Amino acid sequence: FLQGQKFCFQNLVHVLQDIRYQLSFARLRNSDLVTALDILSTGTSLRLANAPTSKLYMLSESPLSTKQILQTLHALNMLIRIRLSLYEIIPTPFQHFTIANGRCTFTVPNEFSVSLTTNSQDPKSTGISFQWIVVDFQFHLPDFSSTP
Amino acid sequence: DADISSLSLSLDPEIIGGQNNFLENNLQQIFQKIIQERGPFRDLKEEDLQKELQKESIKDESSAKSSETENVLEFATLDSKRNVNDTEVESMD
Amino acid sequence: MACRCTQLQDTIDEVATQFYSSIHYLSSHHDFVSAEELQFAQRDLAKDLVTKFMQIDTLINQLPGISTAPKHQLEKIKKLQNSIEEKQLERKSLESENEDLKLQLAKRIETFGRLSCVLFQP
Amino acid sequence: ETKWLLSKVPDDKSRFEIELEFVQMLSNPWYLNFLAQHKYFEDEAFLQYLEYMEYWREPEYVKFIIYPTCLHMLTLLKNPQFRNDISRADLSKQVNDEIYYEW
Amino acid sequence: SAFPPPPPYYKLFTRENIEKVISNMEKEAKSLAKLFKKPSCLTSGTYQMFGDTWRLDEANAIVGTSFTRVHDLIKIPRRAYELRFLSRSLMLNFLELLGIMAKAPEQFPSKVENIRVLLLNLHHLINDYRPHQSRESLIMLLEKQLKHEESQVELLRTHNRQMTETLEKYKSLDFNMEKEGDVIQQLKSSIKKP
Repeated sequence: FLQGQKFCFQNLVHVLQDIRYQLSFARLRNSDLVTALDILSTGTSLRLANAPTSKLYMLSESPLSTKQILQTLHALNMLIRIRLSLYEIIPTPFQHFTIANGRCTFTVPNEFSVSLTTNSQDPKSTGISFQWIVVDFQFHLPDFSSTP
Repeated sequence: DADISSLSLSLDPEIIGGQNNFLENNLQQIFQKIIQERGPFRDLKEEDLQKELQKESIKDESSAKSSETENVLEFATLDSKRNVNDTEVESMD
Repeated sequence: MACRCTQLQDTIDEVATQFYSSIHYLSSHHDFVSAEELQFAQRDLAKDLVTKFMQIDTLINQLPGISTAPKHQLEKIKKLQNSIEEKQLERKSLESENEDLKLQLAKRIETFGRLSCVLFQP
Repeated sequence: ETKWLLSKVPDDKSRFEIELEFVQMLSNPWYLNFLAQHKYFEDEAFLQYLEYMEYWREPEYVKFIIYPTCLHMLTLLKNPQFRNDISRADLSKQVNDEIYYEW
Repeated sequence: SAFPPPPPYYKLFTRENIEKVISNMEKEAKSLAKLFKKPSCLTSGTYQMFGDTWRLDEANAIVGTSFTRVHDLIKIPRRAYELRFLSRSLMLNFLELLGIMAKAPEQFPSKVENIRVLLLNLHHLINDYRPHQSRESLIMLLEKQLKHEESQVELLRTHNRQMTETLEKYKSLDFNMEKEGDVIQQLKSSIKKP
């Protein structure tokens, strides 16, 4: 009411939106929040900061790290073999081993590795070894095998 | 009460409630930082296991370094930010 | 939901204009008018405008905190902290008592699952 | 200490007043487009953008009235290196006023 | 607006002046830094109810009785029956206007001023009770958080014993492998069989 009214003397936008009373109700919510604590994380969140258009455009950085990635490995570590516990069909001669990537080595011929990049929660029927990607191809051919 | 700290998740319950798992959400994120695709990542599994050890061992053993605080330290990033413009990334295709 | 009281403004402040819109019906339409139909419009002016106000009274009955004891309500919230906040440590402790072992046990399943493959490819 | 004396037009009332008084201005959808001139952007202007972060903290944030400026702070917080807060954002930002204000 | 609205403080924002802080803070181990220090702040106006008190003076009839309510029984009948009486009286006041209007409409339109005085007896008490709604809503949410807590019971309690028994079932001894011990034993439990 003090300096803020002086701020209202400018271009009268701040508050570029037509809404204004909602901010006052939010102030009442703040006075209600004075009795709170814990927690500070609940402060602006009670007003839902940056939720007005988070669903909209934006871009956002937010680094993805670190051990969270390991958890994903465990997911695959559980997931792939389950798909193999199900379907499968077939394609032997293979030797499945779910460690980070689904391994598929050969004898004289070559090794291959696999990992899906779509979705995880869809096995069983209509989950017959569907999504996959080649991860590398380090062939073990006895005559040539340097693999540039 | 402390439960209010979780209320944002309740606020999330009214919305998208976190995108969570997705192809890009793990893989495209993996393209950032470590490593070079899942190929480097595969051998980076055990390296990540070692990273959990001694790299995480340094829980606390240093000066408070409060002199850098606070908004000034926030202003310190501006050098790297202005330096970031020089990247001119990337492929010409 | 909350702030039912604001709705009362719609039942009053908005309704108050209706008495003003009614003014034309009581005079001006009688000139260049059939006309008896206007009387029906008058009847609702004599009726509905009252009834919603009566509804407001029911809305008064519906107003939350009928006990009207906020000082006690905050104490109720104190009991709510006495419950919830003590629950939090337990409910958080649960996952630690759970998945921390469940992962490893699942790995123990993983071992047998792997050794099944030996039988699968003798 | 000479720099404070050098701040003739500057210095001013400073404090809680003028800072928030400027922070409120970002909400205007074209105003960010105006920030694409010389008044301030990625230059030394960024020093202001980074300095203000303490306002997100409790008590100081209690003083904040309209969320929209803080959401603009989220915009600069978004990849300011690119169109999220540098090439940003044409008149399209006004469309956000047509939706977020509704709820 | 400001004069001009862009900040003039950028000149003070030079990075080397921040570098001064490293020197000045240790300078007194046993000047311009204040410029980088966090700003002073006004109240700036915590007062609010006083405007409502002025609204009481803005005329406040039965609203004073509503103040009397500010100590079923208790204040409830005062906020109920008397308010209903204010509503019925509010209906009675229309006859001050439209009830006699065509006959010299001078004082009669001004009779509505009494009604606008009665508005002080109405919505203002609603505003008086308005903060209490925040209490009711906060209480409304506070056990909802308890419900989000309940979901963990809704799932983990199920995962527990099931995981344990399934370990005890076909897995039986899931520790039976004992890592390396499960190597040759995989033959001893199978290839040895005949």
